[PDB]
Amino acid sequence: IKKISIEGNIAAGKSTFVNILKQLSEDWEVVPEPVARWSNVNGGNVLQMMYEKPERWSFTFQTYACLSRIRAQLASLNKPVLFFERSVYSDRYIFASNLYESESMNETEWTIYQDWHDWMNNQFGQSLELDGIIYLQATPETCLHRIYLRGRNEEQGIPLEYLEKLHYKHESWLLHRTVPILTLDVNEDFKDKYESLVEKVKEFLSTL
Amino acid sequence: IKKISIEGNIAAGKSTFVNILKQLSEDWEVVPEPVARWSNVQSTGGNVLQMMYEKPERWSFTFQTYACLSRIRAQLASLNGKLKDAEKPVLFFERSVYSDRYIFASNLYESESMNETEWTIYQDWHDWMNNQFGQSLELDGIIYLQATPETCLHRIYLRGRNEEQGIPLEYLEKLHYKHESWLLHRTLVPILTLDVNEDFKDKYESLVEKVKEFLSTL
Ligand SMILES: O=c1ccn([C@@H]2O[C@H](COP(=O)(O)OP(=O)(O)O)[C@@H](O)[C@H]2O)c(=O)[nH]1
Ligand SMILES: O=c1ccn([C@@H]2O[C@H](COP(=O)(O)OP(=O)(O)O)[C@@H](O)[C@H]2O)c(=O)[nH]1
Ligand SMILES: Nc1nc(=O)c2ncn([C@H]3C[C@H](O)[C@@H](CO)O3)c2[nH]1
Ligand SMILES: Nc1nc(=O)c2ncn([C@H]3C[C@H](O)[C@@H](CO)O3)c2[nH]1
Repeated sequence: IKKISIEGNIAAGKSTFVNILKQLSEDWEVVPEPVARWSNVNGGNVLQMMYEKPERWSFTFQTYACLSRIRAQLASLNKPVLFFERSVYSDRYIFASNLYESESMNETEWTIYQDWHDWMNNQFGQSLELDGIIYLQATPETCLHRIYLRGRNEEQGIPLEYLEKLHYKHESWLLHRTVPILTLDVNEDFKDKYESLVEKVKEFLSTL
Repeated sequence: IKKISIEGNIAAGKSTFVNILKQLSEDWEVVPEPVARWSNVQSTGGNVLQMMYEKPERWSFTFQTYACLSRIRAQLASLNGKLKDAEKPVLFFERSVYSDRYIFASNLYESESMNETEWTIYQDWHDWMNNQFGQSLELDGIIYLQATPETCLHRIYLRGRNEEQGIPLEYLEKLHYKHESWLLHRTLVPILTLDVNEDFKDKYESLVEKVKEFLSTL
């Protein structure tokens, strides 16, 4: 199985994109971000607790988000392509890093998280090894507008500064490079105008 | 390699006991609790053990997940690294992923130190880790070092760890209840119970006789 992660800022359009991919081919499945589990752990909405009080709940969320990704991705392993919606890499190097820099995690929480992540990666790194990255790139302002379209209750307080931080981390990782990466511009609505992206995706997969 | 965990209340004498067993035989190795790591957080700074006792409604979940991770890591490392030269090898775990969950974490949830959400996430985390790494660490026996809450309290006082000084008798009683029902009443694997209310630092010969007789059946 060729393993491809779809990376991007919040509301870039990853769920929308991967839904279109799903249907294109019998040989391609998708492992979605398990967001429904994060909003209902009846249960506690930990996604929400993290947004309301990141200093209190970030580590608990991050821990669980990461665990939930690895479970889903390990479980999905059983011309086949598997598209991962995000990855253990963006878990740590985009999101968790940003929480620490932001003082949402303290040094202790951040050490504990990395220790855990290091270890998971040792044990499961070979199997969750990515063959490529599809980067859906949209300006912070576009992602901000898409947050208010989608209208999740948890995400309504999100500062543009937060999105900018996440964006910059994506750019520096995936674009500035400071693994084969295809970068797709998703600033313009693509929900119908997607034919070019798919050919580009198809052409990327064949280089691998 | 027979795997035996040593269970008991806080300051029942597991470290002391484990230090003795370590030295009695070449085929007997121990995996201590990583309390050094919990006291100064670093990867293979912060005192999470202390944070957990000063503010458990804030730090309980963080401690529990870390403690459990560090335990599995320690046990797994000794499994692969120790006892290559032994004829009847036995690896003694100071505590286990079972007491983490069924004594300590359970008790913190029960005491409202973890909320429902924290408790769910921990159980999820614990189930996955146990599935992934559980068959390697499965126990062949438990040695239960039984000491009264009163005795454990005064040993906490004797050992004098700063972090532990605010620990109420009430708290040790709950932990003791959980051990009794888990290991004795079987209302919560071969179990050897050893009464350690009297000092055994220099009268351990017949505790040890008991351990050897216990191991033979396994
Ligand atoms: O071309 C697009 C792509 C996305 N969206 C909307 O933008 C929001 C976020 O897209 P998605 O959930 O796929 O984002 P993700 O967070 O998964 O990247 C949703 O309201 C989509 O319906 C849109 O209107 N046009
Ligand atoms: O027979 C004993 C067993 C223990 N202790 C003391 O009681 C404290 C708690 O023992 P230990 O640290 O081994 O307990 P743990 O928390 O590991 O159970 C330490 O001061 C020990 O020196 C003792 O005086 N005599
Ligand atoms: N803090 C935090 N850490 C992560 O690793 C992470 N991965 C995804 N998310 C957020 C983005 C969307 O709001 C929503 C679904 O993508 O949850 C995360 N938030
Ligand atoms: N909350 C909590 N959960 C655990 O799983 C746990 N395991 C050990 N301990 C505490 C008791 C002793 O102080 C000390 C040394 O064993 O650490 C724990 N405390």
